Amino acid sequence: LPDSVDWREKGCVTEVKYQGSCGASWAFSAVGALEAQLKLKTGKLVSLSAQNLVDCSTEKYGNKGCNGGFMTTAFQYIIDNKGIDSDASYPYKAMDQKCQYDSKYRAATCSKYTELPYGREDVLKEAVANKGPVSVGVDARHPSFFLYRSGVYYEPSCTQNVNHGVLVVGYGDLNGKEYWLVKNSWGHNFGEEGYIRMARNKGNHCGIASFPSYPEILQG
Ligand SMILES: CS(=O)(=O)N1CCc2c(c(-c3ccc(Cl)c(C#Cc4ccc(Cl)c(CNCc5ccccc5)c4)c3)nn2CCCN2CCOCC2)C1
Repeated sequence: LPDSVDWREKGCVTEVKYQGSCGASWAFSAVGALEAQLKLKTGKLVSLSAQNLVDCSTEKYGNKGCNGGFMTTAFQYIIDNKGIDSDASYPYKAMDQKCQYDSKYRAATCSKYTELPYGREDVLKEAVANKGPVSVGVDARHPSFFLYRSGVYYEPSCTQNVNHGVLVVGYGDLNGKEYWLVKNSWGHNFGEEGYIRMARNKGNHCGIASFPSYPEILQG
């Protein structure tokens, strides 16, 4: 295991997106994870369509578009559907729409997904290092999360119950403060150009290791 990981250094992470007034964090978290796999497997980095997920991964997957959902079942949709469109072809409108999936513009598939054990920050570290970015939920409801600018985020009021989907794109230790490098979907003016470093190995802080999952694209 490397001491630090940052998947942006390997070109596996697309630009930070802006979810706006639609509670579709689950979709951004899922596409973020698959984007990294697509790049790993083909060398091409392309933004995948969060909107495709909002419109099409619905009641069969327990998802409710702009009213929330789950990364795991998002990946199952991609599996069942044999594909997801590129963001460019199926752009993001921050509102529920009719499903307009078009196989003509399918940019990625998903073979399977893996859910990691609850609260196991060691296992999360291993997956981030050896597999790629991991979809996770965090407890982001606290005012300190909204005001986060820099440093390593630690909120004594955080719980292990999650309420916002994000993407772990790495980890490190900022001068004696261990962190997870997290890509949010609140645009580049949140945190450090859209990213937040969140406390690592402090008892599953903000439930970051509560419900992790990552997709895979298998080659035979
Ligand atoms: C309450 S708990 O113990 O934290 N937990 C229970 C179990 C769980 C959970 C999750 C899971 C995974 C990822 C995410 Cl993003 C979520 C979520 C959520 C959520 C909850 C309440 C709310 Cl109100 C919201 C909406 N976001 C509000 C917000 C916006 C900005 C900042 C702060 C808050 C989202 C849940 N998977 N799982 C595993 C089971 C998933 N299946 C999927 C199929 O449908 C049944 C459950 C939640």
